[PDB]
Order: sequence, then C-alpha cells, then structure tokens
Amino acid sequence: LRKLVVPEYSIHGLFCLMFLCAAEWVTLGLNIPLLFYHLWRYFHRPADGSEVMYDAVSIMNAD
Amino acid sequence: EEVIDFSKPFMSLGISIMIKKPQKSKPGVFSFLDPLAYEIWMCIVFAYIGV
Repeated sequence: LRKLVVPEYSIHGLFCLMFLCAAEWVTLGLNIPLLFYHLWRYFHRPADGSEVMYDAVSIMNAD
Repeated sequence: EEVIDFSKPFMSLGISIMIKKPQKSKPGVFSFLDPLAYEIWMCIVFAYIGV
C-alpha cells in the first residue's frame, strides 16, 4: 500500500496541472478539493509514529 | 450646388485607409516554434508526460 500511494496522488496532481494549463476551470475546481485532501493525508501522518502513512503496528486497529 | 451647377461625377471616390507596407518582420526570439501552433506544443508536452 505504501509503495502504491504516491502514484495515485501525483497522477491526480498531473490531472489538476493539465486542466489548469488547458484553462478548464470547472474540472479544476472539482478536482482541487481531492488534491488538497491527498496533500493533507500524505503530509500530516496523524499516526504518532510519523514515519509511514500506513504502519504495520498502527495498522490492524479497527478505527 | 445651391449657388452653382455641377455635372455628373467624372470620378467617384470615398474615404480609405493608408498604412505603411508590411515589411519582413525582424525575427522574434522563439520564432523556432512558429512552424507548429502553441496547442501542438502543449499537447506534445503532456503526451510526453502521459507516455
């Protein structure tokens, strides 16, 4: 899962950049919120460890 | 015409626009992109990214 997360976020960022350059404002607006959510998710590490997005020790928690 | 009498016009004309003849424009920096439209260049960039 860790190896597979960066491609998703970066490819969505590519989508956002493309729609910016093409001047397609509506789609860019629809896509910015997910961009920021992914940014927050990747750069917060709510887990106290703060070394991996998914941590085997923190994983297996029901919440 | 109120004080003299004219003939039918021997030459009809009207207002027109005079400009300086377009010259060979001094080549612009980045004139090497002119053979292809900007949209082609951007599609090239993003096709490179996608490939």
